Amino acid sequence: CNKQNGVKNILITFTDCDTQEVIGPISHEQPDDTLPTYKNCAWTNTALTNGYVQRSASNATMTLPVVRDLRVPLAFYQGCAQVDVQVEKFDGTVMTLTEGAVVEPEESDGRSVTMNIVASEIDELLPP
Amino acid sequence: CNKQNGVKNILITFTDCDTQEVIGPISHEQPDDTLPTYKNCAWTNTALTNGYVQRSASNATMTLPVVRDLRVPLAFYQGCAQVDVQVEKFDGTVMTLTEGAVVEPEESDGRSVTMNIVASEIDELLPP
Amino acid sequence: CNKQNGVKNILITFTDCDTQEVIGPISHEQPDDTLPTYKNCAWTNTALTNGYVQRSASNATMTLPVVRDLRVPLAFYQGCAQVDVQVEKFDGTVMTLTEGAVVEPEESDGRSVTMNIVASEIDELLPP
Amino acid sequence: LTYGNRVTLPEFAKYIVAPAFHEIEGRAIPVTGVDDDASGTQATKLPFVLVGLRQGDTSGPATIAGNSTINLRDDFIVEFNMKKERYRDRKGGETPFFSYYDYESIRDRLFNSMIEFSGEHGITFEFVSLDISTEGDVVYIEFRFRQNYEWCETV
Amino acid sequence: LTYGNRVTLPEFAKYIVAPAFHEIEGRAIPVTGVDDDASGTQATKLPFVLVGLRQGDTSGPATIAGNSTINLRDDFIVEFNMKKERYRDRKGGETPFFSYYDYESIRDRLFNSMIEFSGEHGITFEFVSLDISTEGDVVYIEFRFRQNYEWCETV
Amino acid sequence: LTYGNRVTLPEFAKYIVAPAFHEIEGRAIPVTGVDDDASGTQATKLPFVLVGLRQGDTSGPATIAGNSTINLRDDFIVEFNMKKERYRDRKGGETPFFSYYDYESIRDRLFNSMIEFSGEHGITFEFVSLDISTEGDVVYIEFRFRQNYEWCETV
Amino acid sequence: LTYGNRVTLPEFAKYIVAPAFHEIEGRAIPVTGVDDDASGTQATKLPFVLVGLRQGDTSGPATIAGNSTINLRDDFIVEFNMKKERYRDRKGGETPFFSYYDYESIRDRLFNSMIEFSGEHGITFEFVSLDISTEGDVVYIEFRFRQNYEWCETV
Amino acid sequence: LTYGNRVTLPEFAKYIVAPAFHEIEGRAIPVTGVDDDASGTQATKLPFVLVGLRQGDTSGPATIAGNSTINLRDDFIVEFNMKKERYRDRKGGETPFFSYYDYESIRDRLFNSMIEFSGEHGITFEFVSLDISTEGDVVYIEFRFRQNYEWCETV
Amino acid sequence: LTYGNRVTLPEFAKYIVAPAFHEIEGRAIPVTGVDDDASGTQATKLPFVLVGLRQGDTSGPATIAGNSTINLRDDFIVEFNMKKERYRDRKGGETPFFSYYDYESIRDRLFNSMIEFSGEHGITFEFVSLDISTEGDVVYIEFRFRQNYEWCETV
Amino acid sequence: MRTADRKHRVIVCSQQSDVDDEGRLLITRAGVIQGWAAIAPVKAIRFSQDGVSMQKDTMQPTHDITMNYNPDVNVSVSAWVYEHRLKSPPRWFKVLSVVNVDECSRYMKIRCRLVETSDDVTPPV
Repeated sequence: CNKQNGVKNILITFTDCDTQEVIGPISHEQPDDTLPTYKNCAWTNTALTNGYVQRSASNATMTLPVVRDLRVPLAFYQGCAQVDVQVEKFDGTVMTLTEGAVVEPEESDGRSVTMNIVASEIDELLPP
Repeated sequence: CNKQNGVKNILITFTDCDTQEVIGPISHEQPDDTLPTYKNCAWTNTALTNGYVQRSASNATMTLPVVRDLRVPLAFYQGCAQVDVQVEKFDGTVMTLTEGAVVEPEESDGRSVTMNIVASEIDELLPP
Repeated sequence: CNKQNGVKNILITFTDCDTQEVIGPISHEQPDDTLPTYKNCAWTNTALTNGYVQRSASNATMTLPVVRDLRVPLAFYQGCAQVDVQVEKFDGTVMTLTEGAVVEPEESDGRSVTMNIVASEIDELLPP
Repeated sequence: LTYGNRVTLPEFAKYIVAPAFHEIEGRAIPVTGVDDDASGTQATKLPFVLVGLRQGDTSGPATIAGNSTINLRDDFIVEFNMKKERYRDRKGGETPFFSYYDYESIRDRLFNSMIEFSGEHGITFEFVSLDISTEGDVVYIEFRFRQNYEWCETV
Repeated sequence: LTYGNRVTLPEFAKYIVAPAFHEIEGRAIPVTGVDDDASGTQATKLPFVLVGLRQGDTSGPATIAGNSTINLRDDFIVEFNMKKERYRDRKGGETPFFSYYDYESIRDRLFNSMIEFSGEHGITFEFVSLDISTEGDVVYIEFRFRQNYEWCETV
Repeated sequence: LTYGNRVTLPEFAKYIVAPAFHEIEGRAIPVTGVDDDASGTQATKLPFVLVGLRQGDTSGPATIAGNSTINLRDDFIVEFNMKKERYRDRKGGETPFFSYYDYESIRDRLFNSMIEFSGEHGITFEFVSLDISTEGDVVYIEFRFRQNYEWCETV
Repeated sequence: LTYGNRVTLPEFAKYIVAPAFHEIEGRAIPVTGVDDDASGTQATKLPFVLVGLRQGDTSGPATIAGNSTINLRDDFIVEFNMKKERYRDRKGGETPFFSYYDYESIRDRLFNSMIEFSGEHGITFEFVSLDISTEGDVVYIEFRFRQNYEWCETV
Repeated sequence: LTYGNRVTLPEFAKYIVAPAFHEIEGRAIPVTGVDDDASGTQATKLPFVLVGLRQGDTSGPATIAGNSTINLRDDFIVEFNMKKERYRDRKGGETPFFSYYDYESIRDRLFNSMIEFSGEHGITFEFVSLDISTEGDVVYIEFRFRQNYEWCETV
Repeated sequence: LTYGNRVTLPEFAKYIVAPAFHEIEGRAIPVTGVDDDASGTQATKLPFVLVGLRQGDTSGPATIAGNSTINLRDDFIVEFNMKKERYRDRKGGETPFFSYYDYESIRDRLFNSMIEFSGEHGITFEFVSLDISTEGDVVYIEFRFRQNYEWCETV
Repeated sequence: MRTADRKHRVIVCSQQSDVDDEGRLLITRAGVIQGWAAIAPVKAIRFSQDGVSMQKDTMQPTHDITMNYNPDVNVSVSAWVYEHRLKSPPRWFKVLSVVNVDECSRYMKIRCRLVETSDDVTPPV
């Protein structure tokens, strides 16, 4: 059956690591049809020879494009505060990311940012 | 309501870095549809392992396309003059930048330049 | 108002650095709609951290495509003799480059060369 | 409702169009083609809304192999028939039949009903175009929607 | 069946449509073109299904060189002629001839039969477009499938 | 005015065309379609300006999902009906009806009014095409503008 | 044969079509255009095959400079005229004129003759499309081939 | 001249076409549309030249926002009406009305006048196409030029 | 000949077609458009060749600025009017008027002449398309050439 | 046309228009001529429950009206014909063109279109 793919709700919580001030959780709106992206396994693998592999430690990452909300300053999206994000698909799946951090900010024009979020671990909910 | 995106006003002030003579602030006109881009927080991050991050010092940047004003020499756009810029979008935001420096000049043709301003910090106003 | 952009006159003066012989100033014709290109500031900049910049010495460069005149040997365009070039736009601007030198010759087929000219400084005339 | 990831016309017309405008007494008629008959589909009193499929098509991969995520796209249209009403201005004044008709309220509240339904069940449609055209004392307001889905076969 | 990696239209009709819907008493007719003669193919008692080649075509490379993997593509269309049946509601009311007709059941059953045939023999078709149009009291539902194969030569 | 990031055609006519050219005595009419009725919209005394929606359209993404930045685009056309006036030289000569007509003044003043309105309210339109055509002694000058906006929903 | 890297239409018709089907008594007629006359090209008894050039075109570089590898592409078509024959089934049964005609055998053995010829001389053709259409008691089976070559001038 | 970066049709016709060919006595007539009337614009004696706007369009960025470098493109055409003159020989010989007419001199000297004007003021046009066509004793030589500029608003 | 890097159609006809095929007694006619008058250009005694400009066009950049390498492209077509001649046996048989006509000899000789002219003067043409069509007992063979050059101005 | 054929009472009206201040426009239709004229149909009529005829082309005339010529009046592009009957609702005709019958300048033939015929139309002032 597999209800039509697509994002339904995106919640974001900003916390400034200077004043310890909190904002959110605020909803946001997708700017286009591209979807926020996920990778959960916190261990990369690397190809050795003859079937083996070097399992090392790594991160959980997330790529999320959203339209800036015109009340939160833009800097909070370019890697100036800790974020707490939560996505909810249409087929029921909701993926949470706590106390993450924006890595490698890319230029934006003021209305749609693409945050490269890195965090320790993301949890998945698997619609029943 | 999200008034239609776009830039409304662009002010630029050149101050020669030798004779300290000042020109401006002068208005300017976008050459095309595209918009200036921004990055405010002066602290880039880097993906460490296992959710951590190395927070280093960096620059607020700005990339801006403008039509050359036929009374200012082209050199002042190519990076032989400190610049102070201000942009204003329709939705009410304003972005100001002080003691900027045209970095990495790009070969341009004499009527349309794309300046890569780098400055210590860019300030916002956030629509009322 | 800003009269329609485009090139109007291109003068080129060849001087062979072996026989000290001179040819020109000869006019030339643009081969296409792309325009000869300019960059005047003889100082590049590089992005340090936190608003600073390393201002070092560099060149003034110019990129100029022209159709070979069927009397001057092609080698004079591939970086084999000192060139004295002069361009004149439609809005009145004229930019002169003296005793420049063709750097990094690229292959050509015999009718339209693209000279990457490097010189110490270019002067601009700024229509009144 | 049948078709957990989709909404067949009748369901569209009775659950999205009906609870909208109350001036059509539930006269949201599902038709085969919007122009299948102009002499029969012009008898229902004014106003009323038709709903009919224009053409069914694909959205990329469409092979029929038991496991290939058969993607489908149904392009249907919603045609409003609204009675134009002239404004009379005692002194011998009137407004001609070619005066502007405010479709904006119509689009707004139809979109609102669609949004509420999407929030209730997780089913979204694509807007493609809006055309209006009049004839005598009737204004035709023609929306063209397009709906993506995947055809889940049955075991 | 002939052509181990393919089907001809008679085989299609007698193997995928005939074992499907039974209210057609095995009236699955293969024709030259589904619009070549409308005066003759409108005589058979309803409901009946026609199958005819729209156009024979390629799917990339087609040079005839004894070894170049001659690729081929057949575009054919399957049209259902079904009888619309109005409903009567003791009180003297009726449903017009232009009312909505549930084709979704038809597409469902046709696709299930096609999937079963593929899973049995490993031959799959591509769905392209679906068009529905009425006339009098008969509804025409035209599926346009497309089938790719490689042309086997004989020494 | 309604719709803080947009304008409706009545507002367009009464705010950008009416405060502009004064020789039309405030005759800026919004219609359904500029060619829906040519027998009625050729009666108003010259000169008069019509404004009507050509087609409602999208500008990229338009899925209706409660949060997807529903983008919209309406194409409308503004037509001037102006009266051509021949010149007479006493010596017994005249200018034909097919002589050149200075529209450039009209485009100039229309665009200045539009720029002023934008600078006042921050709402801008896109110019697409300009067509001029004469008939009898009336010249038709049809500007085709296009306006992008995002559709605000109401909870 | 003339034109070592090519085959002219007479050659095609007499060496590829003729040694194929023996039911056409070598009546493979080379014509200028396939529709140059429908009143004259329908007198030859059934069955028979026409061969005629549709349009000659290029395949990239085509300048005429004595040494530039002048490339050319000749697009011709092959139209079968085959007499349809109904199947009679004593009991008052018959098969209508719109019953399916097996073009597959035709395509197969035509391709086989083409393959044998290509193997014999090293000349290959491109298949482009296949259309069939009937009229009364005749079925038109229309292939459209396309042949690439280089025009070798003569000293 | 008005419009420092442009030339309006009257200025074109009187400064580029007029000082060219002296056989048209300055009869370079600026019209609204080149086909606005064929019964009127065929009375002026032969030869004569018309100049009229075909359609005004954009060249990329066209939004109207006070500072966006509003780019514009005006597509106009220049139609020569030249009287064909047959060559008589004293022996019963003549040249038909379908003999070749030398447009080359016309194009050459028109281009020369345009080049001199461009050098005098810095305004350049684009050539798009050249069509010729005759009728009775008249040859229509039709150039289609296209002119780019930027619309400088006024404070 | 004029225009050192080019040819005009009269020169084309009298230098490339006339020294070629001799059975036309030097009847190479340049016309305005090869279809401007079919009642007059069907009178000359077959076999005659027409040459006429189809459309004048560009080949990239064409802005008129005194130095921009104005590139030009004139697209013209050469049509052979040849008489088809049936063959008679001695047993009362004949060949129909719709039989194949060997144009390949014609294209061969025309291209050889063009190659020789290019090698003599260094001016080359581009071949685009070839179309053959019969009517009565005359076959029309229409070659469509295209020629690029750069427009030399005069001080 | 024999003078007993003119069996209809019409009011030829010229319309003036002025913009309603709230944002609309208003067409005032005032009478200029009233006389006897004879009408004849040249096309069927699709009515709609309210009178308004559903003609699509809006330029094909449906009724032809003949009346007495008058050399000083100039039937414009903006003329209407309000015909009132005794036991039938009034009708609004919109003129589309005029014919000076045989150029004898004795009768005008006005090709007109039926706009509406219902008991709630605005009579001319």
